[PDB]
Amino acid sequence: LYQLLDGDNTQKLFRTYDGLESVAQKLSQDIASMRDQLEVSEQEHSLLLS
Amino acid sequence: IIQESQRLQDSIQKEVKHFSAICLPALLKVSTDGFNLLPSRELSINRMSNTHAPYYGIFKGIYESVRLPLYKAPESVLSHVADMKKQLFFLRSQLSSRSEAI
Amino acid sequence: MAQTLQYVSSRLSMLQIDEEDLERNAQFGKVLIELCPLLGPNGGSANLNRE
Amino acid sequence: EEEVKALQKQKNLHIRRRNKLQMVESGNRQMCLKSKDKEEETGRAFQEVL
Amino acid sequence: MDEKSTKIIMWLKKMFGDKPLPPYEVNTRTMEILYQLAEWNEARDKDLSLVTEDLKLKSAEVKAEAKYLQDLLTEGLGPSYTNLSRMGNNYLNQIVDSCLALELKNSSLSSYIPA
Amino acid sequence: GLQQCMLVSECSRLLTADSVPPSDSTSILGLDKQDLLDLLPPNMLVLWVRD
Amino acid sequence: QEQIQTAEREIVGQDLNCERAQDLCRRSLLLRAFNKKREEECEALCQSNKK
Repeated sequence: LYQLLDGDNTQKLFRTYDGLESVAQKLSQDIASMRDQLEVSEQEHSLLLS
Repeated sequence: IIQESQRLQDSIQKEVKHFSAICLPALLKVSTDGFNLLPSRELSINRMSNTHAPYYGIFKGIYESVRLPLYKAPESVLSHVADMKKQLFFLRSQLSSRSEAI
Repeated sequence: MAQTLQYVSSRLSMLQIDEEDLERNAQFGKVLIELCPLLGPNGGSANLNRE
Repeated sequence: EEEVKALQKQKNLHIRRRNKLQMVESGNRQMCLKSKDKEEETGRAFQEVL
Repeated sequence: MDEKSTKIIMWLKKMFGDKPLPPYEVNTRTMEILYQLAEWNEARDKDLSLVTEDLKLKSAEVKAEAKYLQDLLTEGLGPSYTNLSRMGNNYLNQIVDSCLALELKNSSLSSYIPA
Repeated sequence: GLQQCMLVSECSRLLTADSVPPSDSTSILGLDKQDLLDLLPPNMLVLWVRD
Repeated sequence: QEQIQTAEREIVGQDLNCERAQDLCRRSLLLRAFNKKREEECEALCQSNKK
């Protein structure tokens, strides 16, 4: 689950459970932030069209 | 006789006090490969779903973070996170397309 | 060409492919059609999807 | 008008399911109050064994 | 440019195996599309491999727990719990198949109702 | 009768390291599966509960 | 839908109280078996003291 979330990129000698929850929260925030950026891009495109 | 009698003094009350501190589910052993008896509490299905596991509070925070409902199968967790990563990659492509079109 | 684009976009929905990209690169369009059965509908390898 | 009909049907379904959940919850809460009396009875039987 | 080109040629060799690589028009745009496809496939194949190996582990754990529950019910209730009527066994199968369709943790109303 | 049969079978499984040879396994409270079988209802009551 | 999710949380909270009552029943059965075994050992020591 940690490998699925953070990839192989972090050579963290120790994986923690707080670290697992943090990377899970980050995936959820990255999806939310990309939806918000897409919605801003839709508004900009709608304003250009108008 | 005095020495061995002193060892056995309050024996029942010593054992009962130690027994009171034990987690009964930790005694329940299961065999996955026929040879290795593991405590049922060490099975990943139970660590992730059992309300009496010490890790239950941590896996609850992970499920809320990934928006996985608590009624779902614990084996569905990695497949759900893999589909969330697929969704993130799709939204990245979509934003790149739309920014190039603008 | 439109049918080729529609087939590739249905199986590889993550690929931004324009109709101009296939018109200028007709042999590249054949490579994408040959890749479409080797890639599952999810972008993962067809063998890994069977397993 | 189809959407209003669909939402009316969904509203009626949620009203019925909520009433059922409240019946289950009320039955369960009455079972749980009695299961607390049971936890006190078994807690007394456990003190008797001690 | 040379690193992306080597990664694409390596990936295409891995995907086509012993099939001869079809000739194609090698330009900036076709190499960019193939590079994105190769990165996406490598990432997806890693994620799929991790899921497949966890499903193998979970299959062994669920089998171990199934045996525990079967033997517990056999010791407590005797072989009587397996001797259900044709309708009792149809009702049992419908609860099981409904809970499998919904991917439930267990057969409780607390899991079925939210799902 | 049903509650007692289930409790004895559950507790019997908490004591049984079924695969460890009997000479070397310290049991909890020094209890064996036999010590719990004595707390089971009369065999007539067990058969009647099962039926 | 908020009313439904609130009542669903209350149902899941009740399942947790039933497992505690069962843990007390298992402990009380094991401690009864233990008391019986310690009465038998006490009866053996009483016979040795009479001698």
